[PDB]
Amino acid sequence: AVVKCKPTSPGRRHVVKVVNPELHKGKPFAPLLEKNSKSGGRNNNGRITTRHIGGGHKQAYRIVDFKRNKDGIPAVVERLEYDPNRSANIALVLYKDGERRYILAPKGLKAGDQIQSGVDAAIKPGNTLPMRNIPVGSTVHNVEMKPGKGGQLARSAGTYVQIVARDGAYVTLRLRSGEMRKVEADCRATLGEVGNAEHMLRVLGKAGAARWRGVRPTVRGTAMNPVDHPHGGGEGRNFGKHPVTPWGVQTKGKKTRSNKRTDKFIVRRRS
RNA sequence: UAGCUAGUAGGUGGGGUAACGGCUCACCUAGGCGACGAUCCCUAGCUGGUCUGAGAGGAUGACCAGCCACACUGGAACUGA
RNA sequence: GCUUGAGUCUCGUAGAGGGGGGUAGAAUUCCAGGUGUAGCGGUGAAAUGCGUAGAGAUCUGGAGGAAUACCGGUGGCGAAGGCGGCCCCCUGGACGAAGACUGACGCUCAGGUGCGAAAGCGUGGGGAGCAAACAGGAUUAGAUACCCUGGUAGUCCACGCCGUAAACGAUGUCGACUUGGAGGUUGUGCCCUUGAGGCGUGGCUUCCGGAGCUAACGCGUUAAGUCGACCGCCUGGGGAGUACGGCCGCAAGGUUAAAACUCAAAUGAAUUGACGGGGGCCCGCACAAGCGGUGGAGCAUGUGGUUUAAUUCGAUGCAACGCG
RNA sequence: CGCUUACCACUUUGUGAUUCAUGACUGGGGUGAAGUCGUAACAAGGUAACCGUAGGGGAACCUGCGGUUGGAUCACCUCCU
RNA sequence: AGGACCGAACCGACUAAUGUCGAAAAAUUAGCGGAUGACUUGUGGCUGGGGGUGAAAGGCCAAUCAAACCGGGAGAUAGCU
RNA sequence: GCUCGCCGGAAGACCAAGGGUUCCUGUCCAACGUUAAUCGGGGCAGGGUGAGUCGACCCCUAAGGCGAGGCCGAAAGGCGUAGUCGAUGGGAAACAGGUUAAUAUUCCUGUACUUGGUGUUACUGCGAAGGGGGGACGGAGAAGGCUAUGUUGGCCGGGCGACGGUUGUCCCGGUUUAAGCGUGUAGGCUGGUUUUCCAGGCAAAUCCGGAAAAUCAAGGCUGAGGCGUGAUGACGAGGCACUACGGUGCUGAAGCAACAAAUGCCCUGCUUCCAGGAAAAGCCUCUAAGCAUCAGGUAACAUCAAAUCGUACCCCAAACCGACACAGGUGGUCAGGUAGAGAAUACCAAGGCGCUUGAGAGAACUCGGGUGAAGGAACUAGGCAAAAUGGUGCCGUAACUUCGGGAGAAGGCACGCUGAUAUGUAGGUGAGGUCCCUCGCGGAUGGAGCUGAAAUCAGUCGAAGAUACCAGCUGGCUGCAACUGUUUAUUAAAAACACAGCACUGUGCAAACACGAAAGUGGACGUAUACGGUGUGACGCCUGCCCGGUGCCGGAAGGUUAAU
RNA sequence: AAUUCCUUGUCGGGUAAGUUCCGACCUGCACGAAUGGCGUAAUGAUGGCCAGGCUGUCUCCACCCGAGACUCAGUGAAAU
RNA sequence: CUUUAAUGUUUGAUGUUCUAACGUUGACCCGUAAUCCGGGUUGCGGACAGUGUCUGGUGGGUAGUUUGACUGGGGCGGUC
RNA sequence: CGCGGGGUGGAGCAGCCUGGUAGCUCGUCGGGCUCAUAACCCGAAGGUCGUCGGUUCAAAUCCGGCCCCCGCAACCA
RNA sequence: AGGAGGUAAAAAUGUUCA
Repeated sequence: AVVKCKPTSPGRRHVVKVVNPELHKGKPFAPLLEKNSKSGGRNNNGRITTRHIGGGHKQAYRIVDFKRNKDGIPAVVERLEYDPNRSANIALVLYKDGERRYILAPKGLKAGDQIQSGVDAAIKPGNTLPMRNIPVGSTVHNVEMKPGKGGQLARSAGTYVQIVARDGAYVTLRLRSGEMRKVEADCRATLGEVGNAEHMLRVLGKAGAARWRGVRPTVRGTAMNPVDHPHGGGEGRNFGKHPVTPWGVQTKGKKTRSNKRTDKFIVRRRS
């Protein structure tokens, strides 16, 4: 649901919490947890490559099965857990032979529903099967790119890809950006949109809300001296320069897509 | 102008006034008034009557007289039937 | 106590009454593929725009959202707003038939409570078509309009909020009584259904009109007719349905509701005309059908204007200008 | 008698309510000599008007949505026995 | 529940005086701010000189910063003292 | 040695870090100490640090480092797999008392305990760098049960006292006791058990997971503390006894009860919210390749072993860091009495100190403070500074508002002590007696004792009852920024930065972007409800006109046009 | 006006007296709509103004208590 | 000469297809208990992408530097 | 510097590839349409076709060569 | 009689009294 907090204190006034009481309030499933040390946006050289990242609360990586290669084995969803690594929810699904795994939670999924993988599965939210078996025009998610790589597209909350058309081995996909990209037909895909579609409407309210989220303070360009940023300088809010990045690269209108090897799959660019 | 009152609604004992009485205290009860208009504000002395109008009413309350109220302003009290 | 008031029970009747859940078809837009070529699109004309990067046209297939062609009817249901492809499920009210039953339980109603077109707002989805604002193209004296190309909010959905409308037959609700004809819609009874039926008894409604009423227009058995019961509202026009305060509302505002001042009209109906890019019929060198000319040239002449000591005055759309 | 206890008016202090005048300036309105730009309603008012509402605009108004009539005109050309 | 309130430890450092060859190469004294959080802190790591880091002052990087320090070019150059 | 004064959530008592003999004794006074100095953190000599249980080493990992081959790079070198190091983290085991000039959970007495080796006896299947469980974990808040500790009483010992009283409801002192073992409690967690079967656990599996039946309802696990034992032991006030006069020797009563009660423990709990909360080994358990008259494993018992290094002293400071015997800084543990909400504060206990120049004087002037006639901001750049307000309970409280606030708004009343209500109430805790019981640390019942608010009335004392320390000045108008927060360490704390929110724009994953010659990493084990950049900066009403210049996006026909 | 030069603009309020302050007028040297405009409860060791209280801030200082200053004894600098 | 039509031919290009170069930050196996890496099957791309040499353009991201003198001080103007 | 391109009423600009025609609009005079104004509808001054030499029956055009604007790339006294 | 398909681009103001 959408909880709108009461302004009993400034900074709590605008906060909008999103509760999902179907979530498992207990502890996570131990056999699928591994350490996830934070980086701080620093590479091997130690230099901070990406800024505004670091600090925040400690979390643990939950191994989510994106591959979904359990062909011919039914599975029943036990419960819905909270995965801090995503923007969506994950479900601890149990197989008939006793194997437990974590899969991305689709929209219409409850604690106790039946799913399965392979080209046998009926078109029902949760089931995975190659796109050469999936009806043209249906709504899917967690789409693979290389037949067996794992699943790349549509992985955020309430995000889905719509299988537009099929030309032999190629499948036209209207992505979330409004960009149509062709993909090999032997790629696995999962039916149904990703759940927790209300993750977007959540507001943070507090400045420190983003601080434990992981984000650090971002300083604007016109608040620094010229040696630090191309905008900088000034004796009182002067700009007179064309909007750039901290490295002279033009921003606010400048396509920097330099691929050329993947242009062969793009039908329509983002519009 | 929609809730108003807290000796305020009542009873009991004492007291007190020429006399009944919260008139006034002590104690107990928690009600009393209120849309058939309380409280709040503004306004004005009431009437017998008068001017007018066919009646019904409207306006008004100077002159005479009856009743109430005041005595520069506010409070208290005496004398005396 | 009774029963003609009112209500309940049994069997049925018709239906866009309402709520929720699935689904179908045509059309429109977008997309993938094949085919194929200089226009397409649009208009009063035209252009922006779309297109030789190959659209539009055409065929096959897919995805979506909204509304439900014909049946459809001044036909039906509902208190009103309003509501229709199809089916399921839950549910409301009215109506008819034959009897019984309670025995005035009735009607209205300031306050109060609820619903309540569209527009709008909040939260989150959806977003084809359409479409404020806006960009562009025409047009125009200007066009921040009518017109054309696109297009955001909105239009749709779920939960709350708003509570306004020419929310209007501009006609409150209830009951009694009061000549009829022409249709629609829906029960029931009797008779030979002896043939697309005939005669009555009820609910709903449309049209034309008598008595009567009304200022008139017209209403007229569903009344503005004749009476009785309850409630609301009005007191010349503007100021003003605005100000101040309260109350409700997130906001936009809504509701309740003045004074000063100012004017002597404001307003309705109907009547005689005139006008109209209203209409019908008819008429004239009005047009159309042709001929001969004016305007350009010189001249004769009139007039305005200019000039002048004065260049008399009058006429000065058609109806002044070879006129006095 | 004095002292004193209680009641006690005038009066002082802090904070509310309501109401009467005044107040630089300002919104809108009414009245008033034949101003100015546009021409908005009145016929079908040359985009029918108007009611509600949202948005826009020097100004009347313009625009969408829905609703009402307190809006007009339905005569002439191609097919059929 | 709270980047919630008051207020020690703790962290910070707004005002004034003192001090200024000081007790101290920014402290003391009396008061101040935060004080369940974007908090504070110990121990151990990582990022480096035209580079690091920076809730961004051109602040900080060992009492040194508009480009650290150590050594080397180098006895730089100095029309100046 | 006797008074006196200060700290007492430190100026006390102990560890780590860091120092490095500063520790103890004798002796010495030149230098050192801001003075003298027979004194000393100074000079000289000698003595002193004792561990299977403490820590480190050790076993195992984190951040991160190195890194066989490898990949990459002019060389150096960088990155990195397997591995291997790396604590501030996880993992076995001891407490009390005595004792020295100086050391002690280390030595001595008493009483235990843990992990391995060897051997014997009785049984039995054991066995990997492999699998599973466990280890193993977040913030906040509330409640209950105890303990450390404290107070009172009883009891025991002593005294009855240099100025009035004091054999009494009197006064001072003490009333201390662990680890281990047994019990298994308050309370908390989970349904056990048996059989069959399986695409799961890189192979196997009886261990884990899963799917069906049966039987019965409890069993198992965890667990502070209490009570017994440890302990007719130690310790113990005070006597008894000789003194190098410092202390040693000897002996030795009570040693219980009641209440209050932690921030300690149960709690690595329970509830709730969300930002969703290390890894590995030790331990337990099932097996593979194999190994079985073996070997090993479980259990009992005997014996042996448990090494090496540190250990002194300082540790909120004259011993560390500040050049100093420096008014500065320095993590963690314990933390009593009275009043009080409290770790504030005030005065004290334990304990430690009087800060290493003093003696006189009492001037101006300076610093740190006390008080003030009348006035009350007239001072001044400005109410700077001082002054004043200051507590609990109750009453009462506006404009405005995001309806939470504003607000402790402002402004008022009562506060001490004594007695009564009541030989201390409400409340709290709670033995004995009694009853029952699946019998224990049980449940009800029962109520002595102990402890103890607050409220009301009456009386009384002073000028003043929150009397000290402690402890808001308030109200009105307004600019800026929303608010918490951050910053110029050492002249600027703000209106500057950040901020949640909003918008544009980039990015389809070998993503954009960034560090890097490169590989490779970060972005992200994320994937458009995501991530980067830039601007603005809650929230409300909004956000107009201009595409010429510049950048950017898109379309290339044409002109010009590099290398070739 | 954190912006207005001319200027202490002009009017009204506050004071006996107001170059500051508060409410307006527009003559905007040279505001202006995300280098955001305009409002805004709360918050602020913030800027400006006022009133009450309060006081040695001041009128105008006075006295007193301590640490120095002064004298004696020991030690014994520095800038120049 | 202008303008056009068919063929051959000369080049620049474009379109499509193919697999062997090359790519592979897809799956599977081995080296090996090892997500680096190498090799082997296979799939998808595919003469692209990427890299070297030359070259046009862009470029304050970065670097080295210039930025006159006289002057009744300097700056402005003016002058040489 | 050498390949291009472009010059014509008082300003804006087709005829230029096709040699035979100096035009299309708004501004200043009037005139028509109205009841009058406005709007609208039309005719009307005026350009050495940059100048100059010259192939042709005839020149803005195709041709030449030079002054003069604007477009990138060229320039080491 | 009973019912259908198709049919009009542009043209504003009126200086006031009587």
